[PDB]
Amino acid sequence: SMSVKKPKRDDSKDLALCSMILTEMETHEDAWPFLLPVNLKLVPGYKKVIKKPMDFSTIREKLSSGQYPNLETFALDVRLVFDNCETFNEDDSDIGRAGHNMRKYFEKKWTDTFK
Repeated sequence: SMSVKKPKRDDSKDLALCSMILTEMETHEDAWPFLLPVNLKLVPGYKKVIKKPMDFSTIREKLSSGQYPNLETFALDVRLVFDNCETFNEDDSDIGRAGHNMRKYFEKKWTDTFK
């Protein structure tokens, strides 16, 4: 409350550390469905169904230009990528499997870097 704060957790390295995580997600062999925005002209249904499209290149641009206020808003966009994937793709598909694998990979790096 006013003039009453918990001890200040050091967030000075968060930007660099999210960048590192995103580099590792970019370079994963199963990243290919997530590297670029889904082409809304060429994929029937996507535009209407997926209200908030997100991909790794869009996160990278947001990160590089100070559009993440804190590390939680960064995690929310990464999770959005996988939530969108699960919304549009069957689990038993190459893309559906890729999304599950990448979400696991991310959540471990997230816990190990910050928790």
